[PDB]
Amino acid sequence: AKIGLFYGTQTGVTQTIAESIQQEFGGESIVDLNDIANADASDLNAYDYLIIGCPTWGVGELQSDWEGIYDDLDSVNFQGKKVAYFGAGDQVGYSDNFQDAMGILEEKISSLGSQTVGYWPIEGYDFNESKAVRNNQFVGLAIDEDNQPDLTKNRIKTWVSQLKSEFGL
Ligand SMILES: Cc1cc2nc3c(=O)[nH]c(=O)nc-3n(C[C@H](O)[C@H](O)[C@H](O)COP(=O)(O)O)c2cc1C
Repeated sequence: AKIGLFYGTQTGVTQTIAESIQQEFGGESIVDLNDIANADASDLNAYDYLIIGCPTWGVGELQSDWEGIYDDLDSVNFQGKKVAYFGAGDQVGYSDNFQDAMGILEEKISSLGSQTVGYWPIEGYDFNESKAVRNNQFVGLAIDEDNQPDLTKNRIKTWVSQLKSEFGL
């Protein structure tokens, strides 16, 4: 596929979201699903369009598989690549660290020469702080199954539609 989606998950939510995103894009012929846990950093080189999925754990911390591969990221060719992000978080229980993981990954990967695409509005959420917010918008799709599970489907639908234009589909 032209789009490589790499996700990490602890309790499975981010994987379900990744599968739904793949489905919304048109399936396996359009998006390849890859669990970062089973990947080498070089695996990301095979795609020119990437989607990075990661839930926030601990207190504003990276999901462990992403945490473990983080230091290998700078060896990857992200030069000029369009990268989109999504994450699972809990805005009620972690209002000061909502979606921090996605923010941490985007800060790192964008500093490696990539172009972030897929910005998302913060208005549909209620939180205090997030490392995933740059000038009043999320750097990617924020999903919250803990507090807003009923909004997930339409958010993915809307975001993928937005991404298609931003990627070139
Ligand atoms: C112990 C614990 C810590 C968490 N820490 C955060 C956090 O700092 N920020 C946040 O947005 N969500 C936080 N969450 C919420 C998770 O990101 C959320 O439950 C998500 O659905 C987990 O996704 P996963 O199943 O892909 O691992 C935490 C949840 C638990 C149970």
